[PDB]
Amino acid sequence: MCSVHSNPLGGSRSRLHIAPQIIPAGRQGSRDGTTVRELTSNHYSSGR
Amino acid sequence: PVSPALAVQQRLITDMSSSMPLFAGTAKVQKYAIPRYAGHVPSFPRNV
Amino acid sequence: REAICIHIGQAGCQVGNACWELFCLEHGIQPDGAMPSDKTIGVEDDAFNTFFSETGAGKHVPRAVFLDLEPTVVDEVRTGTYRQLFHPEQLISGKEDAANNYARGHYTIGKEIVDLCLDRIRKLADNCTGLQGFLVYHAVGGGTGSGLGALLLERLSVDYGKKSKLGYTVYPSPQVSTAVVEPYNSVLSTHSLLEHTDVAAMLDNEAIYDLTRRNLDIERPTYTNLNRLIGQVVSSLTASLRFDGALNVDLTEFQTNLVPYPRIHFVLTSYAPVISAEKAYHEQLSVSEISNAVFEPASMMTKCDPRHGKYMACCLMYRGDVVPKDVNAAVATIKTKRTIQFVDWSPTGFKCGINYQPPTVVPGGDLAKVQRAVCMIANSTAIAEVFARIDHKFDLMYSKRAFVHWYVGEGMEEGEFSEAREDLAALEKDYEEVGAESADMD
Amino acid sequence: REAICIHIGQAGCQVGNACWELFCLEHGIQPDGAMPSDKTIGVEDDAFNTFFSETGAGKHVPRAVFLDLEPTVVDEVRTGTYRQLFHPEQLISGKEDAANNYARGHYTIGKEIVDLCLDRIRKLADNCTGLQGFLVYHAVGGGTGSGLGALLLERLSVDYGKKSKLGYTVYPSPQVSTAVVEPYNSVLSTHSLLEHTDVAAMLDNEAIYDLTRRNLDIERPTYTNLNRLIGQVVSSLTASLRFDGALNVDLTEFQTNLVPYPRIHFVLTSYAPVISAEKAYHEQLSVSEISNAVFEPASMMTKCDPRHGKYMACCLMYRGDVVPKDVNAAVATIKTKRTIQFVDWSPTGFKCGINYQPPTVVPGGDLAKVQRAVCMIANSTAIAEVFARIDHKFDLMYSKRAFVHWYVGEGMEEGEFSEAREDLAALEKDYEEVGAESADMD
Amino acid sequence: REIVCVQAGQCGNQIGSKFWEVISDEHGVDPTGTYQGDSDLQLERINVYFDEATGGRYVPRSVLIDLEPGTMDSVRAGPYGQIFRPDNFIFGQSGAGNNWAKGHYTEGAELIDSVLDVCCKEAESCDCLQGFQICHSLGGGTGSGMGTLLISKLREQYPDRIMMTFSIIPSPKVSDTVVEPYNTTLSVHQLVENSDESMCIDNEALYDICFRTLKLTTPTFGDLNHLVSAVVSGVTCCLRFPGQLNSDLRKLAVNLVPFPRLHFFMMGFAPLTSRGSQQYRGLSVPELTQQMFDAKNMMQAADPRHGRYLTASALFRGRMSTKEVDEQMLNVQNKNSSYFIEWIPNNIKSSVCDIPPKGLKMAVTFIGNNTCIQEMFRRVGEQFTLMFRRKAFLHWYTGEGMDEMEFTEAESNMNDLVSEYQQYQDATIE
Amino acid sequence: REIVCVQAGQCGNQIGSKFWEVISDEHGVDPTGTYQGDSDLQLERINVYFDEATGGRYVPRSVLIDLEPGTMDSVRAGPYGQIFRPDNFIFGQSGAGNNWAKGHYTEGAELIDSVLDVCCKEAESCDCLQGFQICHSLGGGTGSGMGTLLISKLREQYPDRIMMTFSIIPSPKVSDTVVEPYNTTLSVHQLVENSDESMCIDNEALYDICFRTLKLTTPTFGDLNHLVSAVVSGVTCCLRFPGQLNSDLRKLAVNLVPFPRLHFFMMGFAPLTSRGSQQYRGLSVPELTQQMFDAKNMMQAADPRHGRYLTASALFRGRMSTKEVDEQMLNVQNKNSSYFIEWIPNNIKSSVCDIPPKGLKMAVTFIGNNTCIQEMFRRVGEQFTLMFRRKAFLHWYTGEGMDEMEFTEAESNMNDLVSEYQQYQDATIE
Ligand SMILES: Nc1nc2c(ncn2[C@@H]2O[C@H](COP(=O)(O)OP(=O)(O)OP(=O)(O)O)[C@@H](O)[C@H]2O)c(=O)[nH]1
Ligand SMILES: Nc1nc2c(ncn2[C@@H]2O[C@H](COP(=O)(O)OP(=O)(O)OP(=O)(O)O)[C@@H](O)[C@H]2O)c(=O)[nH]1
Ligand SMILES: Nc1nc2c(ncn2[C@@H]2O[C@H](COP(=O)(O)OP(=O)(O)O)[C@@H](O)[C@H]2O)c(=O)[nH]1
Ligand SMILES: Nc1nc2c(ncn2[C@@H]2O[C@H](COP(=O)(O)OP(=O)(O)O)[C@@H](O)[C@H]2O)c(=O)[nH]1
Ligand SMILES: [Mg+2]
Ligand SMILES: [Mg+2]
Repeated sequence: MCSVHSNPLGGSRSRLHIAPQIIPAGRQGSRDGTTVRELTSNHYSSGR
Repeated sequence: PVSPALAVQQRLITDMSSSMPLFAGTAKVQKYAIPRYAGHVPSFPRNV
Repeated sequence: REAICIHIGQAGCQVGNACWELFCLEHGIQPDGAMPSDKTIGVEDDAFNTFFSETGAGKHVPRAVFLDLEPTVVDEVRTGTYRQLFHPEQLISGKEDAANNYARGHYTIGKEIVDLCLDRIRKLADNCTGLQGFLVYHAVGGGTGSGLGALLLERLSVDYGKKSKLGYTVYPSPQVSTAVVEPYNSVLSTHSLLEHTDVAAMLDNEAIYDLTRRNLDIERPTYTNLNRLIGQVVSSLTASLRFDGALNVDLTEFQTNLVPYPRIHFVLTSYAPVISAEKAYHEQLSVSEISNAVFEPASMMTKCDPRHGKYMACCLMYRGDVVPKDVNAAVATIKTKRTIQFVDWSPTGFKCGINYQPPTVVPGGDLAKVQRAVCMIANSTAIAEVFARIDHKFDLMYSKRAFVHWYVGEGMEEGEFSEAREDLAALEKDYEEVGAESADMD
Repeated sequence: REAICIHIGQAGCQVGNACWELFCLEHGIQPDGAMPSDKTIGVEDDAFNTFFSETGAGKHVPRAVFLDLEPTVVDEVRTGTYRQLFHPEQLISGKEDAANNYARGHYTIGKEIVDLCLDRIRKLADNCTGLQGFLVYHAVGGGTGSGLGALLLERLSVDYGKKSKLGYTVYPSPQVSTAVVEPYNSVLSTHSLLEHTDVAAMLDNEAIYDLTRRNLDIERPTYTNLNRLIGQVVSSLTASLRFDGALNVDLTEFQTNLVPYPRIHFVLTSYAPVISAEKAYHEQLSVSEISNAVFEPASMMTKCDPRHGKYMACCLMYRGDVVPKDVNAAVATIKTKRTIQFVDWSPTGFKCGINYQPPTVVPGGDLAKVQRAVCMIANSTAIAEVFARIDHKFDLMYSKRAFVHWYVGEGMEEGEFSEAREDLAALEKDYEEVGAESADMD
Repeated sequence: REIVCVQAGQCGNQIGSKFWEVISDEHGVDPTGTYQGDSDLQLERINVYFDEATGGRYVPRSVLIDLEPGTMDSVRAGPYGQIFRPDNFIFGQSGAGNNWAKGHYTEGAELIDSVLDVCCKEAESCDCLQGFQICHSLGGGTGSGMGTLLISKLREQYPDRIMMTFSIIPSPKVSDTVVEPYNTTLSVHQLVENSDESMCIDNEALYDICFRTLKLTTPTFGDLNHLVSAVVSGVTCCLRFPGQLNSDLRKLAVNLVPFPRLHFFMMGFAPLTSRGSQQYRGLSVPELTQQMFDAKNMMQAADPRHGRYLTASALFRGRMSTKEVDEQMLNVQNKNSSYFIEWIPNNIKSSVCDIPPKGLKMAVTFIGNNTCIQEMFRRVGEQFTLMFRRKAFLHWYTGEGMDEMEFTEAESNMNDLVSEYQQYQDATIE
Repeated sequence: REIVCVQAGQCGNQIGSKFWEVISDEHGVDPTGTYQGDSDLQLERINVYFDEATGGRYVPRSVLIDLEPGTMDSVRAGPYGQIFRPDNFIFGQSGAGNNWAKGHYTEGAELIDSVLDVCCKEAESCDCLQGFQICHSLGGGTGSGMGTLLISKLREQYPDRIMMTFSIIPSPKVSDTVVEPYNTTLSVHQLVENSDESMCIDNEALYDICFRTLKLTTPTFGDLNHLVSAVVSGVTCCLRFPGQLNSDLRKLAVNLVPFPRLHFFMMGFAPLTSRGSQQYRGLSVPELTQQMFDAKNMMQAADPRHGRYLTASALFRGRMSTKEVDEQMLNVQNKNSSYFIEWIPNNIKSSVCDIPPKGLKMAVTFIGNNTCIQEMFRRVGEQFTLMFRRKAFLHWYTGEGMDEMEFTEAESNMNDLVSEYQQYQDATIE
C-alpha cells in the first residue's frame, strides 16, 4: 500500500509514502500554526 | 493487518528478513529476551 | 536530471541488483516495468526520469548497462526475477573471465568487448536531453574490474570530455583478504583511475562487517546486506536530484566543493542511522545526535581513523524531516569540538544539503524505518595511511618478482610496475605536503 | 533538572532494581515504559524529566547504565519484568568477574570494558540541557566495585570536570563479613574515593538489619528489604528536584552546606517513620516526634554511634504535609538538648527542607502509608571510628603479606598498600585535628 | 510619580506576588487586566504602579529575576500570575549554590546586562521617574548577591533618584541556612554604601505577631507575605490618593535620616486585632497610637526599650480629625520622654490620607528609626567572627574567586556601623 | 514611475515569488490577474509594478533567470505562479556548479543576450523608467556571477537611472558553500563600481530575529523570505501612495550617501512581536522608535555599538503626527550623541505615508548607513587571504579562464573599501 506525503515544511509536488503500516521511529518534531504573516499582518487577533 | 503496538513494530522487520536461517542460535531470534543477550539459545527446532 | 549507471564485474553487478531493487521500490515501478494503476498522482511528475525512460506503451526501462566477462552473473540476472525490467541488449556478457589478471582484462580480452559497451553508452546518451554524469560501480581488487574499468573510463573520457564521472569503488580491506594478487591489481588500477575520475569513494568490506555486527545484531552477514547498505547510500546522494527540498545539490557542485587539487580526489563515506528495529524505538533520533554520530569512527564504512589526519572539506546530505536551523546549530557544535580538526587553509569547511523525502524501508531489509537520515562524504589526509599499506605489500612481493610472469605473459612490460609504484609514491608525498601548516609569515 | 545514574557491580545493580521500581511507581510509569493510555489527568507535568527522556511515541526510557563483569545479574535484568524499560545498549556486561581483586578490575579486565561505559555516559550527557550531577551505586568490598568504581570516577572526573558526583556506597560491616579480602579492597577503594567524590553517603548492613528488627518486626530479613529502604532514602534526597515545596534544596547546596573542608565529605543517613502497618493506626505521627526520632541511635543506617563525636552540619528533609512552624519548633527543641553537641565553630548548625509530596506506598512493600516523613543527612566526627577499625584489620592481615601475591601477580606493586595505608592514616589525623576545640584568647 | 519594582530570589518573588495581589485588589483590576473598579479615585493614579496596554488592559511595572525557573514557574502558575508581562521574566540555567560569590561573580555578570536593559526600557518610558523598589532576602545566595549587584548598577545609572529596599534578614532562632553570616555581612556592606533607605524584617517577629496578636493556630508563608505586602502597599498610599497633609518618599527620607549612614528603619502596622474582639472596641486615634507604639506590633527582634528613637513617622489612612492625631503624638512624646533623643525638639512626623484600606474604617502604618537595630548587626558580626577564625567553609568562596581581604573589609565596615549607632545612642550634652 | 525587477538564482527566485505574493495582495489582484480591490487608492498607482493586459488582466514587470529550471518549475507550481508572463522565464540546460567563473563567462555569455533582449523590451515600453530592482545571493554561483554580469550590462545601457540591489551574504559562523569567499569578493568588486545602493542580509540575523523576538519553535526559509519581502515592499511604499511628506528612491540616495563608495546599508522592520506578547503592548511612535534602533531588530550580524552612524532613514506608514516623529528623532540623536558622526548636523531623515499595510495600524522600515559593515568585509578578506595563499581551489576558476590578477585586484579594492570606512570613522574636525 502507498499514500501521499504531506508538505508541512514547504514544497509543491506530491511525494510517495511507502508502506504506511510500518510506524516510523524517532521523535516527531514540535509543530504549531504560528507563521510569520499571522504575526506581521494579523494585529486584529483580539478585538478589544 | 499490522497492529500499531510496540512489540509488533519491533519484530515485524525481523520476521520478514531474507536471511532467517542464518540468524539461528543468536540473540535476535529469541523472542523472550531483549537483543545482545548473553545466555544460551538453542539452534534446533525441537529444542526451540 | 538524467544519470547513466555502468556496472562492471561481479561486485558491481551484485551491488546493481540491490540498487535497482531500491530505486524501483522508491518510485513504485513493479519488477516488470509497469506502473500499477493505483499509484496515481494529482499532477504529472517527472522524478522517475533520472533513472527510468518510457517506451510510450508505459513500460519503464532503466538507464543502465551490465558489463561482465564471465557469463554466470549476467545469466543469473537474465534468468532471475527482474528478467523483463532490463533490455536484453543492455546485458552484455563475454565467454571467460580476466582470471585476476589486470593485464588479461585490459590488453587481451576487454579489447574485444569494449566497442559494444561504447555503442550502448552512445545509444543511451542519444536518448537524453540533460545528461549530467556517470555513476560507475566496480572493485579494483579483481582483474576485469580494474582492467576493463580503466579502459572503459579512458574511452568515455575521450569521447564525452568534460562531463563528470563519479565512481563508487570497493578497495582491498586492511586485513581481510580474498586473493593473493590484490595489491598488484589495486596499484595498477589506481594509476589509470587517478587521471580519469573526478571523485572516488572508497569502501571496505571489513568496515561494513563491523557495522553490521556492532550496530545491527547480525552475527553472519553476507554480500546482500552490504550491497543493500551501498544502495541506500547511493539513493541518499542521488535523492537531491529527484525530490523537492530546501537546498538541492547537483553532481557538479560535489566536484567543485570537495576537490582542492586535481589529484586529491579520494573521499570517505559514512551513514548515520544504521540501526535495528528493536533499538530504534527506545531512542529519539534528533538532528544533533545523528550529526554527532557521523563524525564518530563507529559510523564509517571505510576502515580508516580520521583522528590521524585533518579534514579538508565535508559534504553533509540531510534527507527527511529536517529544518535548516538545527543543521546550522549542529555544524556549529561540531566546529566547537576539539577532536575534530580542519586544515588551517580551509576555513569554510562544510557543505549542506536538505531534502524532504525520508529514507525508504525495504521489506526484507535489516535497517529500521526512520524519519530522517544524514549521509556524509568527506576529504581527509588520513587516506594516505590506506595507500601506504598497499604499497608496503606491493614492495614485499615485488622485491622477489613473486608473480610477474603471469602479467608479462598476458602482454605487459615490467616497467609498468615501477611507473605505477612511483606514481603512488608521489601521491603519498602530495598528502604529506598538503597537510603541512603554513606559518612563514615573515 | 537532570541526573544520570551509574550502577556498578552486584550490590549496585540489585539496589538499582529497587530504585527504578520505586521511581516508576511514584511517577506512574508502567513496567513497559508506556504512560497509562486511559489516564486523562491532562496536567502532563514535567517532573519525570529528571529521570526519564521521551522517544516521541510516548514510551519512557530511563537515564541509567548497568555495568557488570559477570553476565548473570544483567541477564536477570534482560529476562525479568522490566525488559522493555531499558535500552539494550544501556545494559553492559563483561565476560569474567574481577574475582575479588581490585587489581584485576582496575588493571587487567576493566580496562577493556571502560571505554564502552564512557561512550554511553557521553551519549547520555549530550542529551541533556541542565545536568546537575551523577549518582553512583557500588560496594567497595568487592573487586568490580572497587576497581571499576575507581577507574570510572577518575575518567569521569577528568572528562566532565566541575559536575558533581554523589556516591551511595555499601561498606564492609564491622562484624558481619562476606569475603576474607574485604579490608584490602576497602583501603584501596577509599584512597581513590578521597580525591574523586563530592559527597559520600555511608551505609552498614548491620544497622539496616537492626532497624528492620527493632522498628519493623522482621526476624528474617533479606536483601530486597534493605534495597527498598535504600531506594526510599535516595527518593527522599531527589524529591526536592521533582515536586513543588516550601524550601527547595539544589544538589549544589548539599555540597556547600555539608562539607567544611574538602576532605571531610563522608556523611551519615537516617530515616524517621519506618513503621509497620499494625502499629501505624495506634499512633499520631507529629513533626516533633519524628524530628526527635532521627537523632535517636536506633534510627541510623550506618553502624556508628554519634554520642562519641560532634556534629558539624545537618541537612533535614521533610516531605509531605508539614508546616514550617513545626519544623522550627522541632529544630529549636533539638538545639536545647544536652546530649546533642555541635562543634563551636558551627553556630548555625541546621539546614531545612520542606516538600509537599508524601512518601509513596509500594504494592508489595512492608512500610505503612504515612502523611509525612523526614530524612536526615549529617556530617559528624564519629565516622573516624569506622576507618580506625578498617585500618586495624588491615594491619593484622598486612603484617604477613597474607594474600598479596595474588595482587602482585595480577599486576599491582606492593608499594601501593603502604601508600594507601598512610593516606588513610592521614585522614584519621584530619578528623582528629578538625575536632579540636581551641581557645583563641591566648 | 511612578515606582519600578524588582523582585529577586524566592523570598522576593513570593512577597512580590502577594504585594501585587494587594495592590491589584485595592485598585479593582481584574486578573485579566480589565478595570472593574467603582470610583474615579481608583483610576486617577493607576499610572503610579501600572502601565496601560492596548484596549483596556493594565500591566504591572516589575522585573522578576531568578537562577532556576522553579520560582518563576510557580508565580506564573499562581492566580494573578497572568498579569505579568512575559518579556519581564529573566532566568538562568544554574543556581546560586547558596553561595554569594557564585551569585555575584559567575552567574551574576552573565545575566545582569539583560536585567539592566529591561530596567532601562521600563524606566525611560516614564514621564517622571520616582525611586525604585526592590524586595529580596539578605541571607540567601542569588537574592543577596544579585540584589546588591543590581542596586549598585541602578545607583550608578540613576544617582539622583531614590533607592528603596525591603529585606528579610536571618532570625537568631530560625536557622534555615548554615552559611547565613557570610551572605548577610557582605550584603550589608554593599547596602550601607549603595542604599538610600533600607527596611528590615525578621521572620521571628512575624511569627510572634501571628501567634500572640492574631492568635492564628497554623500560620503559613501566605500570612507573613500578606503582612509584608500590607506595610509595603501602605508606605506608598500617600503618593497615590488625596489627603489633608500629603507626604512623599523623599520627604520621608529628609525627615527620618539625620546623617546619611543612619538609614535603616523599623516598620509597623497598627489595626491588627482578632475578629472576635474587634466587635467590642471601636477604632480611634488613641487606640491606634497605643497599638502603634506597643513593641508587640513591631516587626523586629530588637526591643525599643533597649534603645532610643531618633525619629519616627506615622501615616494615617481614613477619615479622622487632625486634632486627635496632633494631641496623641504630643502626649506620647511628652509621657515617654526619656526614650526620645533630646536634641531634636519634636521627633514624630504625622501624615493623613483620606482613603483607608477596604473593610477598615481607619489604618496607620508606622516607620521607626531606633538604635536597637545595633543589637541585630552585633549578633550577625558575632556569628561571623566565630565562623571566620576557623576558615569553616571559605574554600567555596575562594574557589569562586574572592580575596580573603573582602571578608575583613566587610567585617570592619559592619563593626564601624555598629559603633556609630552606639556612639549616637550614648552621646550627651554638657 | 515604474520599476523593473530581476530575480536571479535560487535565493532570488524564492524571495521574488513571496515578494510578488505580498505586492499582489496589497493591490488586491486575484491570482487570475483580475483587479478585485476595494479602494481607488489601490488602482491609481497599479502601473508602478504591473503592466495591463487585455480584458482586465495585469502582469508583473519581472524577469526570471536561472541556469537549471528546477526553481522555475517550483515557482510555476505555486499559488500565484500563473500571473507571470511565459516569455519572461529564461533558462539553460546545465547548472552553475557553484562556480563564479562558469556562471559569468561560459553560460553567462551564452544566455545574456536573451535576458538583455527581454529587459530592453520591458524598459522601452515604459513611459518613464525608474530604477531596476535585483534580488540575488552573493555566495552562490549563477546568482553572483550572472547577476553582476546583467547589472554591468544594464549600467552600460541605462547609466542615468538608479541601480538598487537586495543581496544575501555569508554568515559569520557556518558556511553553506566552501568557496564562498571568492564569489563574495568578486561580487563586491563588481557591485562597488556598478551599484547605486546595495542592501545586505545575514541568514544568522534572521534566525536570531525569529528565535529571540518571535520565539518561533521551528522557523523555515519561508519566514526569512517573508521578512525580506516585507522590507522590499516597504521601501517603495512612498513611491506609490499619498502622504504628508513624500519620498523617493533618488531622494533616499541623495540623503543617505555622503560619498559615492559608502553605499552599503543595513535594513530593519519594526512591528515584529510574538503572538503571546502582543496583548501586552500597544503600538505608538515612541515604542516603534525604541525598537527600531535595537540591534536585536537589525538584519545583519554586525552591531551598531561597535560603529557610528553616518546617516539613517525612517519611512513611516500610517496616520500619525509629525511632531512625534521629529521630536523622537531629535531625542534619540541627543541621548546617544556619541554614536553619531559629529560633522553632520542631523543624521536622520523621516518620511510619512498615509496608508499602512493591511492589518497593521502603523509600520516603519529602517535603513542605516553604519561603519560596522567594515567588520563583515574584513572577515571575508581574511578568509580570502587564507584560501588564496595556498591556491586552495583555484584551478577550477583558472580552468574556466580567469587571470589571478582579477583576484588580486578584487582583494585590493575590498581592502581599500575597509580602509575608507575606517578613515571616515576616526575623522575629526581639528
Ligand atoms: N561488498 C561486496 N564485495 C564484493 C562482492 N563481490 C566481490 N567482492 C569483493 O571484491 C573483490 C573481488 O573482486 P571481483 O569482483 O570478484 O573481481 P571480478 O570483477 O569478478 O574480476 P574477475 O575475477 O577477473 O572476473 C574481493 O575483495 C571480494 O571480497 C560483493 O558482491 N559485495
Ligand atoms: N545491601 C546489599 N549488599 C550486598 C548485596 N550483594 C552483596 N552485598 C554486599 O557487598 C559486598 C560484596 O560486594 P559484591 O557486590 O558482591 O562485589 P562485586 O561487585 O560483585 O565484585 P566481584 O565479586 O569481583 O564481582 C558484601 O559486603 C556484601 O554483603 C545486595 O544485594 N544488597
Ligand atoms: N517570609 C518568608 N520567608 C521565606 C519565604 N521563602 C523563604 N524564606 C526565607 O528566606 C531564607 C531563604 O532565602 P532564599 O529565598 O531561599 O534565598 P535564595 O536562594 O537566594 O532565593 C530563609 O530564611 C527562609 O526561611 C517566604 O515565602 N516567606
Ligand atoms: N534567505 C534565503 N536564503 C537562501 C534560500 N535559498 C538559498 N539560500 C542561501 O543562499 C546561499 C546559496 O546560494 P544559491 O542560491 O544556491 O546560489 P546558486 O546555486 O547560484 O543559485 C546559501 O547561503 C543559502 O543558505 C532562500 O530561499 N532564502
Ligand atoms: Mg569474475
Ligand atoms: Mg560479583
